Amino acid sequence: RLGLEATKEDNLPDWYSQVITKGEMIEYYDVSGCYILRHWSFAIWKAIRNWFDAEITRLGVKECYFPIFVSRAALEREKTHIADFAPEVAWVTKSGDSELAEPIAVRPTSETVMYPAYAKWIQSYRDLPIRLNQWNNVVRWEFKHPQPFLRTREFLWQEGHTAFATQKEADEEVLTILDLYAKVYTDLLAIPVVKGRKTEKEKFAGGDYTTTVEAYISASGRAIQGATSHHLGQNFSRMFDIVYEHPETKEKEYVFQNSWGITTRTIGVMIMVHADNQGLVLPPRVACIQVVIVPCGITATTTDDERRRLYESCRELEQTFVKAGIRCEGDYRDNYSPGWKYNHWELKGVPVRIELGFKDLQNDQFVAVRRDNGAKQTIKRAQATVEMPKLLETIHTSMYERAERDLQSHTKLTKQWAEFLQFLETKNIIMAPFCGEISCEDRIKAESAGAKSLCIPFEQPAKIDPKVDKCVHPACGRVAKFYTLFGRSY
Amino acid sequence: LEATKEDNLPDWYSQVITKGEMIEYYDVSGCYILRHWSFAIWKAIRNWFDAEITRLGVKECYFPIFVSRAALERDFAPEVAWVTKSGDSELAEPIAVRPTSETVMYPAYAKWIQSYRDLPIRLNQWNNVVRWEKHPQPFLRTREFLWQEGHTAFATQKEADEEVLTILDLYAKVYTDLLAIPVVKGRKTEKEKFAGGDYTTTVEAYISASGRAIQGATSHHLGQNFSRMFDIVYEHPETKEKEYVFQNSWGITTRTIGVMIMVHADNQGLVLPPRVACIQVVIVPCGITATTTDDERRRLYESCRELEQTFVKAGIRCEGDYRDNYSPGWKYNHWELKGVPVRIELGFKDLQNDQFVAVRRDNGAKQTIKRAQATVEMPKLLETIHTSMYERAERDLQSHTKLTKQWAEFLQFLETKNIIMAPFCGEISCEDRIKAESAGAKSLCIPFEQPAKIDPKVDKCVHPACGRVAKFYTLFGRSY
Ligand SMILES: O=C(C[C@H]1NCCC[C@@H]1O)Cn1cnc2cc(Br)c(Cl)cc2c1=O
Ligand SMILES: O=C(C[C@H]1NCCC[C@@H]1O)Cn1cnc2cc(Br)c(Cl)cc2c1=O
Ligand SMILES: [Cl-]
Ligand SMILES: [Cl-]
Ligand SMILES: [Cl-]
Ligand SMILES: [Zn+2]
Ligand SMILES: [Zn+2]
Repeated sequence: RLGLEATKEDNLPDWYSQVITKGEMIEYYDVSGCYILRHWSFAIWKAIRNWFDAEITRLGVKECYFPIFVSRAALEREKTHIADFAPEVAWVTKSGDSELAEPIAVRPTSETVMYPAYAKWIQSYRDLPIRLNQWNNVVRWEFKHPQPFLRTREFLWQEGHTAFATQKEADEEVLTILDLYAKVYTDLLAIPVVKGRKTEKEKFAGGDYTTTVEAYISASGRAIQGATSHHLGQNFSRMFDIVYEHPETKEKEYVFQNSWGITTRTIGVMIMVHADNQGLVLPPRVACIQVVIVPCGITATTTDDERRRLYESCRELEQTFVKAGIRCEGDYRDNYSPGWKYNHWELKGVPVRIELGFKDLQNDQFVAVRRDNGAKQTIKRAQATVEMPKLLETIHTSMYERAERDLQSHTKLTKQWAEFLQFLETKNIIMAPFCGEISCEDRIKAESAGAKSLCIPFEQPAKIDPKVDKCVHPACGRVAKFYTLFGRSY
Repeated sequence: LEATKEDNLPDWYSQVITKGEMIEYYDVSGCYILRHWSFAIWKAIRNWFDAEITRLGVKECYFPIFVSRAALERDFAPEVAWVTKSGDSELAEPIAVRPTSETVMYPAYAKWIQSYRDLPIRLNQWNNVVRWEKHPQPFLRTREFLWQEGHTAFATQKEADEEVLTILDLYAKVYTDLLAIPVVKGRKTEKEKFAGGDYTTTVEAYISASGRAIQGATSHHLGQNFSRMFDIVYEHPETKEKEYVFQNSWGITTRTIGVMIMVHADNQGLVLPPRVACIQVVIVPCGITATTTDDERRRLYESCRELEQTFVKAGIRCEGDYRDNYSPGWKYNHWELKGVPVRIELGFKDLQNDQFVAVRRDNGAKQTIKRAQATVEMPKLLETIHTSMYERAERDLQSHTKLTKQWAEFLQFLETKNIIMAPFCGEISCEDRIKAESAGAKSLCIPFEQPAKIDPKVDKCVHPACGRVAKFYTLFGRSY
């Protein structure tokens, strides 16, 4: 029965709403900007969270929890960014019917609370480094048009905050966290990305520099930051008097800080990239169910003893899949036809469906069907334990390389501004030589109406030969500092 | 440690949670920073329970932190935090920070249950709620706190009842098997039960320093009350009479940690139950004789590293302390304060005789183990520690639960700092009079394991103003 009524290419938003609802991944909510994560998508987040947490604790980071409320003073004292952020802050100002003396803010991030804590907690050189992480929820009252995973007012993330004695420690951590974020996207979500440094405009305002992983959703034609990992350097230490006495040098020494974060926006990217016109398509490594066994060949008058015999062999296959470490469940609901179940689990996006009927068990075998391809492969029951991991391996690769192919089909390089704007009009992203200065990024953005910097990619396409190369914008005559990636932004 | 449990309980509690690196104070009242050392106790409880209820068929989801006014108001009302402005721009309708999630998840349950085919719904959340509720205290009276709230809907009341009991069994197992704290399973009286429910089961535990009892977790049977409120119904297949589902909800909060502090922490700081301690064993290398020798520094640190490595690989959570800028005794006191179940003192004579001394945080008892037997004695040891803690608490609690049918000794026992099983009518009127004329004592639970069977030919409720035949024996005490 249930099915997608729209298509990715013609009506992307209604397609997206149909895939997150009929994929049982989201329920809408009477508070705007906020969405119910039903269990089918929360398991995606749970896999991402668990994987990344295991990584950063193996690294020596530790898990903590600061309160959801922040003082007006914690917030505004020594402002990180008066910026244009203060409007986006959710303010509690009444208990029941009693208004409170000073109002308290729901956290948008925890710098202004965790940095005073670090100032207390570091009274000597011996107390360093501090590597603390929280898995928490934040609220940003963002005046834009909201969407389930991509622009939400409350969302889950993890924020890691770190303080070291040396800048070398801090630099290397920034890159180790970025490698793990990159792994979240490629190895778990089968999504390709570009590692880079934000330009001076797009960097976190308070940081020394800001690294990032950036991805592209081509169906929409827009690019999106997938995760970031900042090097604050000494800015916040000097702000918050996070100091120790140098063991040799008698003089006060400020610590070197990093912060890094990744949000549930990841899941939205996963949809936009991998979900097709029949519904969701889950990367095998985050799917709550990797393999679903639908017992087939049950007619309106299949008998309870026949039904039970088949159900029982299905549970035995499901069990030897669990014991092989792969996440398999069987669907034994009696008020649903085999075909109804095929369509159900297709909408839900399970990498593999197993059709096992009476004719299959009589030949001691089964059929496996890929959610991405529709490709069917008959496996002898014996080879199950060895064939099914290969398959799930294969499925990931196909999902990934397909996605990367699309990304490379939507990355065009030019040194000429006209070819830049042609490429941008044709719905893709452009590596071009950029002076790096903020004014020129502004002129570029205005004059593509718009196109923002994405990152200065780590893998540069070529080294700028200064005898020739000038920044792609004709109004600045600055020689090109590097290749930068520009595109229309989310 | 500067104060003591026996004489000044509150400032002892404050010194135990501060010098234990568990809590950092915060400029919003009611709210406290869970540092990593206490957050790990929560994480152990969280993971143990989540695995259990996941094995049971419950599934994890996450609903928003915000409820807007309409969702909510469909009697606690003073205690609700209201967002009403973004920045300096006032918002049209104000939204409440969730204090519990019934008013949000139950409309969703009505929308998602379009047929009988859709049952049961078994969903759990690990989330933060705020109830702007006195004189606050870090794990016992917090305005923002962590918990898990699970909400479930079935077709029959039998499923729902049996689940209530299974979850209560799991909470008691949290308290006894993980936190080594004894508890009593029971039913709240109609006065103390969850207002919207049919009934409320509970586990209660005893803190002897205070002489007071505290509710450790709950598991409610909402019956058909909330289904009827929010129209969670299905078509009866036979005659299509709208049928209301039977609902339960259950919860457990970070109050556990506070209970575990107050039950088990002594005058030297925390002492963590082995099954929740982030570090079960900490290795302190001894005898570094301050530049008496330097090459040996790495040699000793290295033998400590292979012992820690074989403890990890044996499944024992062991970390070693190889920091050079701290006195050995400083490390002893540090890990005593933080409550690490076992300290290993390992020196040069120890490494030369192929052994180590492990000393229990609860006992102070010292026991020298040959490295050969290490992987085998150390699990036993930690098993041994848990039992001694639990039985210790058990001893204490049962030396302080008194049975009576007479109000005079009820009120004497209540002066002597313990909790009383007495015959009770069950009425709300009479419970109110009991608390008022005991100043004060509330019902705790009607225990499942009853002390003797009520003979209605004689037994009357212990309060002299109600002459009702006693409905049952219940447990009363002074409580948080
Ligand atoms: O949130 C950040 C910076 C970093 N915080 C720690 C986790 C990783 C993260 O990149 C950027 N940022 C973004 N949005 C914000 C919104 C508001 Br409102 C405020 Cl006050 C502040 C901020 C703000 O600082
Ligand atoms: O929160 C509860 C009832 C149950 N909710 C689901 C998880 C288990 C839990 O016992 C009781 N309770 C307690 N304190 C409250 C405080 C406020 Br404020 C509000 Cl609005 C409501 C409540 C409220 O309903
Ligand atoms: Cl977001
Ligand atoms: Cl930013
Ligand atoms: Cl509490
Ligand atoms: Zn330029
Ligand atoms: Zn009575």
